[PDB]
Order: sequence, then C-alpha cells, then structure tokens
Amino acid sequence: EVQLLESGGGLVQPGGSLRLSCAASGFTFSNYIMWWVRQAPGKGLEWVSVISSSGGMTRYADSVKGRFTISRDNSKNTLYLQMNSLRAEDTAVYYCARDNGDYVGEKGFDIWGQGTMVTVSSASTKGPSVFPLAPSSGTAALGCLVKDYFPEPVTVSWNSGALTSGVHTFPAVLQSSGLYSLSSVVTVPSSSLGTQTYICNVNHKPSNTKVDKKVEPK
Amino acid sequence: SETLCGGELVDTLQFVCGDRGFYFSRPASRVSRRSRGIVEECCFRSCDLALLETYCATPA
Amino acid sequence: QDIQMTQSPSSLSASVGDRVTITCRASQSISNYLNWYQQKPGKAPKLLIYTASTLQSGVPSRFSGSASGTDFTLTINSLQPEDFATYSCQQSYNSPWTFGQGTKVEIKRTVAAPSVFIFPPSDEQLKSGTASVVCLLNNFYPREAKVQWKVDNALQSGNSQESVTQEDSKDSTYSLSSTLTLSKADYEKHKVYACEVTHQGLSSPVTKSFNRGE
Repeated sequence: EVQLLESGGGLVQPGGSLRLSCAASGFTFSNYIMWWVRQAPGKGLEWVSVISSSGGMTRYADSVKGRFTISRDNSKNTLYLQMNSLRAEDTAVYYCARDNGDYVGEKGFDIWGQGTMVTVSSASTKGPSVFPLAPSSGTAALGCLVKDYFPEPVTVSWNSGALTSGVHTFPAVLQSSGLYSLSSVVTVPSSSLGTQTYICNVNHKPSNTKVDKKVEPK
Repeated sequence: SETLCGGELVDTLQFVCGDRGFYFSRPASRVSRRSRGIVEECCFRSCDLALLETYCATPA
Repeated sequence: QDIQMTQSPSSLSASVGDRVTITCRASQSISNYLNWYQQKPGKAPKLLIYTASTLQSGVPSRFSGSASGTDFTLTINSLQPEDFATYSCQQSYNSPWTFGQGTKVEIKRTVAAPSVFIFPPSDEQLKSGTASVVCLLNNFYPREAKVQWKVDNALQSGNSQESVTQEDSKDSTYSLSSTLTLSKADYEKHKVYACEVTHQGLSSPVTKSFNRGE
C-alpha cells in the first residue's frame, strides 16, 4: 500500500487563496519528484506544477505562474500547493502524482492522489437536505435524496460502507436554482427489510454537513 | 529553451554520450541522488553541453 | 510550440472479448515517450503503459501499446466489462507533458430491461414546501430510455430532470433516475403519480405509480 492522500480542496471566492496537501505513505517520499495535475470540468488532465525531490527547485505551467507555489516537507512526508489570486478557470479536480521515472516525467506518473475539488465562485456554500426514498410494495429499492447543496461534491455511503453492492449513487444535477441534487439508491432483498436497518451517510465537506438518514419502509 | 526534461533529456543524453553511455549506467545508479542532482538542474534550471557531458561515462 | 495530443476515436463501443484499438498522435515529435492512462469516472487516472509499449506492473497483459510510424496505439485484447473507462495518452518528451483528451470506451453488452420503481416525497420534505417524486430505472442496456410523468393522467412537461449512472463495471448496465419536482401546493392538488418507461428491452411500456396518501 503506497498512498497519496490529498486534503484541502473546497470553495473559495475569486481573488482568494487555498492550500492543498498531499500526504504520502508506503514509500521513501524524498526519492521522488512530485507533480500537481488538474482536471477542469469536461477537460483533459493538465500539468500544474512539479518540484524536485529535495524541494529546492520547482516549475509551473504558464497559466499559474506567480500565483501558485508548490513545496514539500520531507520530514512529514507531505506535498503542498499554495494557490493564490484564484480565478474561476482554476476550478477543477487537483491531483498530486509521483514520478515514475528518473529524468522528470519521462515515464509518466505512476502513483496518484484521489483528487480534491477546488471551486472558485462568488456563491456561498449550502449544505444538503437529506430525505428518505422509502421502499414499499423478491427485491426492494430504497434511497436517499440529497437535495439543494453547493458546491459539489457529496459523499454517500450505506451502513458506514458496510453495504456496497446494488448501490447506485447518481451523478449530481444542477437545478434551475443553481443548487445540486442527487439520489443514492440501493436494491436489497424484501426479506431483510424489517430484519435490518438501512442508513445512508451523506458527507458534504464544503459546508461541514454530515448526516445519517435512517431509511425504513412506508 | 535552456532546460531539458523527460524523454527529450534522455534522447539528448544518449546522443551526447555516444558509445560511452551514461555514467549512471545501471538502474540503481539512475535512481541515485547524484544522477537526480544533475537531472533536476537541467530540467528545473539550465542545462548546457558541459552539464550534460558530466552525465557520461569516462572509459579509457 | 507546446505539443498537442490528438486521439481517435473520441469514443467507441465494443463487445466483451473484442480487440480494441485506440490511436494517439503528437503534433511534433515525441520520440517513443508516450504513456497511456485509464480513467474511470471521478477517479484518479491509472498508468497503464509508458514509453509507447512498456506495460506498468499490475496491469493485465491484454493491454499493449505500440508506436505505429508517427502514431501510437493502445490495444485492448479481449475487452473486459471492467475496462469501461476513458483512455488517455500523454507525451513524456517535454514540458508541458501534455495529456490527450481521452477516448471513451463503452462496453456493448446485450439488451436488458429496466426494473422500474417509484418513490413518493417524504413527509420530511413536504413539511418544507416542496415535493420530489423519484422514478428509478435500474440495470438496463442500452442507455436510451424514455421516461414520462403523469399526474392524474396529464402528461408532465418541463418539471423533471434525469440522471444516469456510468456503466457498471461488472454487468455493463446503466441505471437512471427521473425526479419530478412540484410545490407542496401543486402536489396536494393531485392523486395519481405515474412514471411510464419505454425501453428497447421491454415488450411494452412499464408504468409504476402511487396514489398520494396510500
């Protein structure tokens, strides 16, 4: 288990500032040249920044020069991206990635963070309302509707992650309001539908909402 | 430009070091700090034929 | 002067067990420094191939890469249901280590009927002055599906929105939601809420419905 675990993304007004962190585990961090790469909505991946293994030299895509600063702390096994004078066009999922080769990027990037979203916008964060999609009259469906939040994303899990199969969390849709909504549904056997509890866990971090909704028949 | 990174760096070194090869001649030596020291300078800062030549083997 | 990356085709649909061929081109010479990444929806890319043909460890042998003159190709021998993904190339020759835009690979599986389920608005939601009624179409193929709302037999128009999952990595099907949104006032005016589904895998359209209250 080699791992890059990112944190720090969220909503920030234009002109604002955010700092991403990428915490490395399971490898000798200091041997590696590290990368930031971003993916803007419906666009390709693009290089943001690269730092040498000691940290003493750095390089930036033109679009971000003078505004972002990459750094690393080898003692804590962590990589940083300091994003200032944030513009709307910087809105994207931000990945950290490890160098797969020896000549700076010649064999791609082998190990990637999970991605952290960064939204640059004047709009305020809004946490979601979570509503049951109650099962009724072999196999029964139930859900949670996660309504009226901003910005993306929310996490949805069932039974703290204990229930995964038959789960369908739909991509979020933008309502005319400018707010997002999504359902997560699960199909389960009708037999265990008074036998067992079904609970959806909704996390919206941009607003610090964490909701468990108990979904029982009705 | 004045810097070299990635495969263009590798191709340039191979051509520069001819039949001698890289000083850093084994997988284990290409991962070395000394190798990276030269590579990070070429890529992040400035690379010249003299710097490049230091990357080559020196047989008799 | 920055090198631009071009893939073909931008998407394809191919059957399990088929040979899939994806092309990437560079606008300038990148030598043999071309990588392939597999990206599943909302996920970190996964490196498959670097230096045109070198398979990354832990990657199945069915994936291979080739330089093809001044072209590069990724080959998926024996397409599997897990292979549903966007495949993107990346030149590794110079800054800015440019990625192509991707080729969407869909798995062409056999026709499959949706199961249709309807959910009325909760009491919790009604309390707050809005009503969302959700219709689920679960595990179908192909993607195309027609979903009509009726309120006391009157066809709804312009008041619902749809969402579709990405293909499933095991059974290659899609699920869809249609969500009809009404004010609490309008919802209380009416009795019968019906979702009608027309799909290729159904011999006739399927209606699922409830009466408000029941």
